[PDB]
Amino acid sequence: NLTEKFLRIFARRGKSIILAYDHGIEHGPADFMDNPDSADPEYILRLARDAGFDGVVFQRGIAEKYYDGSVPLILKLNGKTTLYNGEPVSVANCSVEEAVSLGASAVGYTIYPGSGFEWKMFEELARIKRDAVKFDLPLVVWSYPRGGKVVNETAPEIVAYAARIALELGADAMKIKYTGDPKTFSWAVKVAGKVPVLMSGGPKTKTEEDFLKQVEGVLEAGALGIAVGRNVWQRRDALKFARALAELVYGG
Amino acid sequence: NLTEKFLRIFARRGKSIILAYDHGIEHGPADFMDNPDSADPEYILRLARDAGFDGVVFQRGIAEKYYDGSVPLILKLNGKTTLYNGEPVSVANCSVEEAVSLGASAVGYTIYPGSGFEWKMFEELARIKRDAVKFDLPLVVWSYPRGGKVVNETAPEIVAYAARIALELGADAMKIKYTGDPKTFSWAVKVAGKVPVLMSGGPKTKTEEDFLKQVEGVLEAGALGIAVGRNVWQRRDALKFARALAELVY
Amino acid sequence: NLTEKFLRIFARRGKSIILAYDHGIEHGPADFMDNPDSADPEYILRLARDAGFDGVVFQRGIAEKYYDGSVPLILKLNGKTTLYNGEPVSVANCSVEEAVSLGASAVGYTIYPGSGFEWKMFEELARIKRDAVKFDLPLVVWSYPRGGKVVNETAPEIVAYAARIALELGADAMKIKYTGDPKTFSWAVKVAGKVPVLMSGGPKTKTEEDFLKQVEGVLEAGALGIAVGRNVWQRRDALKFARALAELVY
Amino acid sequence: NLTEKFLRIFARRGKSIILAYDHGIEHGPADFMDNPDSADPEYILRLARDAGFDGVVFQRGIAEKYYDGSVPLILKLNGKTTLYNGEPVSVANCSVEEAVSLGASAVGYTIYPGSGFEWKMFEELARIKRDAVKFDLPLVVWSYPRGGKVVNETAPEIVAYAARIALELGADAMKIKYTGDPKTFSWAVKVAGKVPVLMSGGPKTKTEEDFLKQVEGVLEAGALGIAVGRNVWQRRDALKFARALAELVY
Amino acid sequence: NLTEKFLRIFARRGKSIILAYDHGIEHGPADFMDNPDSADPEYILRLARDAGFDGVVFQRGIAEKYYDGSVPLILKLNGKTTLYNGEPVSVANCSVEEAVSLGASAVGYTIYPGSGFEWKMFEELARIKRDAVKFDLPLVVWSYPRGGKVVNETAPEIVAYAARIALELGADAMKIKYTGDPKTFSWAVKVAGKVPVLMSGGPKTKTEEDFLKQVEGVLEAGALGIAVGRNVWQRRDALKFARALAELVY
Repeated sequence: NLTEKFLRIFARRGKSIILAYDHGIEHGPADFMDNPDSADPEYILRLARDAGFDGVVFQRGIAEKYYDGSVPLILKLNGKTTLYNGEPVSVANCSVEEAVSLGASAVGYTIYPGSGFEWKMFEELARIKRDAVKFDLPLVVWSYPRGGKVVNETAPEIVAYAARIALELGADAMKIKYTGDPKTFSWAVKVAGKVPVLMSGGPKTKTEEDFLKQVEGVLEAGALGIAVGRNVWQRRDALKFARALAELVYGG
Repeated sequence: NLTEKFLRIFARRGKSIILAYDHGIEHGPADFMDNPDSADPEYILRLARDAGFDGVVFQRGIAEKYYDGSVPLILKLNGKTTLYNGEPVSVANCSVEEAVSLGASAVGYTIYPGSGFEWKMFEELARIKRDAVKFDLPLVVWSYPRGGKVVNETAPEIVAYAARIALELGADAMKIKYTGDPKTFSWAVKVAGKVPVLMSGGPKTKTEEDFLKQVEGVLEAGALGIAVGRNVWQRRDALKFARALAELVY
Repeated sequence: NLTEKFLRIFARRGKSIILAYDHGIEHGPADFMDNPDSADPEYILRLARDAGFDGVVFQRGIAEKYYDGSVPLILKLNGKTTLYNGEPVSVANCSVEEAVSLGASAVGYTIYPGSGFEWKMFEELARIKRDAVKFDLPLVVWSYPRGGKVVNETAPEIVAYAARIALELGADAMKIKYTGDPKTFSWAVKVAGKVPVLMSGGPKTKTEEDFLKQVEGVLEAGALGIAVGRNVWQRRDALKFARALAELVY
Repeated sequence: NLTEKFLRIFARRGKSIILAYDHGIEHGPADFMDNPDSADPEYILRLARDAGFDGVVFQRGIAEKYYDGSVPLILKLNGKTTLYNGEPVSVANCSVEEAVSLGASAVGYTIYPGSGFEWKMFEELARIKRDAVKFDLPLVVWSYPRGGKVVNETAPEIVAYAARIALELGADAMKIKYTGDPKTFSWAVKVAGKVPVLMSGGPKTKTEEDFLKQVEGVLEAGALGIAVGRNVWQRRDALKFARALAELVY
Repeated sequence: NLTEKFLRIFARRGKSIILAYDHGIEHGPADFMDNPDSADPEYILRLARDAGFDGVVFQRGIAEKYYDGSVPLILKLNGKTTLYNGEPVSVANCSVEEAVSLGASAVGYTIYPGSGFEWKMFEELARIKRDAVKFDLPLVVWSYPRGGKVVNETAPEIVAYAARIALELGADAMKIKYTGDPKTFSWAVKVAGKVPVLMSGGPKTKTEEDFLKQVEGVLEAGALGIAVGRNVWQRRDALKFARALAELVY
């Protein structure tokens, strides 16, 4: 049972905080400027360890050059850029077998339900899923409806659709966007059934209290925890705020 | 003879009812709200068992997390969403070999004849058919003409085309849309020849009686039975209505 | 020499009549209504045997469910529908190895020279040809220029091009459309060289004598014979007319 | 060194004349009418033999049915038609391994640099080149920039780009269009380096003297020789003229 | 550690100069006219060794026909032409296994982040990276954002994105465009982390001092060095200027 394996490694305290760090390919380095140490993967590993978080998310190149075994790794297999203008598509740049060789405890893959290329990602995810089972690595699916008929990615019905597709296609855990309130988010959590749900972090909020309030709602809705990037490492008080998130999530 | 195998497993009584549950990927969970337990695959397996139905249809993810061997399983290999806007296409997210491993007694695959991508699904179906034969699992084809010159999906000439194509491509059983009357639907059943036909369920009808009359016509036309989803599990009286169907079909 | 094998099996008397029955996927069942028994493949095999024809053409599904070894079989590997609107393309839904398993004495494949997808069909034919040689099954190519710059499919120069392409790509026998006169059709036959040419039957003619006169012209032009579908099985005097064709051709 | 092998087989006298005969697929049979024997591949082999030429170029189908080992063979692996209207593309209809079995001493492949599909042919050529090395058969590249920014294909800078691309991708010999003058053609020859260059024949010229003048310029420019089709076999005095070309070139 | 192997072979003195020579396919031979010996790969090898440079970059054809082991070789696996008008895409014409056979010490591959085909190059780069690791050959990525939202290829934010992408995808070393000042270029170097950066050379500058000042900025920003093509071999004083570059960099 790969969901059970995921919970043992990444949620030993009953809830989970993952520090996401695929931003270098997805958005590029501009956002690293507010807190420049954030461009150094070594800083990121130290932050996760010092805040007592459960894991980090790296692309293959960062894992090969920097990963040191100090915190559990989710190897994010696909990536795309914001420079791209076509229908949303993100293809694998790494195999599951290679992810095992790089020290990963799980693999990650993004889908964009609704995209004109939704079929390309479903076809490839099928091969990745089959390999994840073969190598006994849990599959974490980032489910982000985008393209086609999608006009509001945080609409209650779109987030609940995101959650259900990830379950149907074989995710062992998933990452989805927050709706902005615990009632509607609790429906997304419910339709995901046995597969745990992590809140996607998002752009840096206006105040720390805005983000902590969103986290409180996610937990109230029955989610497993958060996968946070910018709202930790883009802050100059990254470590102090990370430790406040830990107390909210693990203590609450 | 995989048609004979299909009939032994899914139609021991001479007719068949399958509980379809691929909705979560195909349409998303919005329809689960009317009867909120319908979002729970465990609740769906109990309903099939308790109503005395022949089978359930799950995608790979639901089968892996929830299937427990209690009712025969058709593993639906491909899936698409209603968020998608392009030419109709649905690709396999699971192999026949993996279906066998998940406890399947048959495999399912949707084609959309007429689509700009009709070739992509015929190409994949060729591989799935070869594997279904190799692993001795019957192939059930959902045949839904869509795109291209198709305007009315329930027109008699379109449903008959859907049925003939499924036979020509190697289906051991098929699922097609009802025409709305037994005479035209009997032509589709005829052109399917030795391959049995199941009626696709469709959106929840205005009354329970509206659906019962549809099923009556389907049986009069010589079809094997029904593959029903929403017209059972979207109802708050799901089990009661499911037992009325069983009495009708069997 | 796979042409020699083809002639031994399908042209023992020196000329050939093949009964074509891929119409269920290519056009759908609409035309079967004229002579309803034509929707039953069992009836098709009976017609072929009782007229003394040389072979039949089936898709994999039909061959799997109905072929009984009583008349030599050409297994048609690709198929498309008329519901499709894109640039013309037809992909294989069956392999040569599977055709051998179903009892085929030859395999068939359609190309559409000029299509925006002409590359896709040439790439797949290459794989099929290689397999046909490996399994020692003659390859019969239906050569139907369509799409791109093709405006009149029965123009003398288009039919000659169709014939030559089939030869160049490795056809062991071919099937092309009639130009409507023996002089221009004799040029298509000449440019096909050592590869024998079968006339494509086409839509049902206004009278039986119109079709017989086409056949007379085809034989005058030096063609091996005819692959006929509708002009036999769409008629209620199917057997009687089939015997008249056998009289003329043999 | 596959260039040295190519020269030993196809240029024993120091220069080369290759009789090209892929016209049947590339342009169709219309041009065979002037000298009707040109439609017959046997006549082509006799002509190359009687004239003392170095080789012939056949597609796989012609080689399989007609090639008799009497003159060295280049097997042209890819082919497209003039009926096709999309971005220029020509895919392989035969493998290198199959070419070896059919008696080829070399393989041929066309690229269209600048095409929207240039990537598709470069991707396939990589596979063909790897196999050419594996089977020890020289690779002859027909380099014909077409599509994209290309307008006039005989412009000096386009023909030089054509020659350089063929060298860079791994050609052991190449075939390119003439610029119409020896000075610009010699720059194409220079940037091709160690890889020898054959002039592409082109449409039949107004007079025999026009063609002979072109050949004189190609030789002055330092090319290896010519790959001639129409300008030999489209003539009623084909053998007489072919013998005059032999006297000039050798 | 393949970065360490790259540094040992191509940067033994602590900084690196590579002589790039994929121009023949990427741009064509027009530029070779200014200094005509530049069309001859033997001249390019002699130039790199006489100037004391660390390496040369060749496509497969040039390496097969001309490489002699005299200077370390980076085999550039993909290539496209300027004749092409679509969304930027460049596909492999050679495998890592073949590059090993041709004497390569590293392999090169270009990506165009932002292109409508960015996925096609990421998917291929995945297989190349896997093979680079298997055969123990460093992977050098040319990262040139182009297409999509990219409108200024030398903007600070774009060159930093180029560098970061190459790190994320598995490059052991990278080549990117200069921003025009050392402060913004040092941010690109920083975000590349442990992966060394080479400056892409570009079109011939108006003066030698314009290029020398760029190279001075590059070194000030902390880059490993330069991969120069035109700004050396397009000059009539190629060797003199190459020796001045070496004095500055080493």
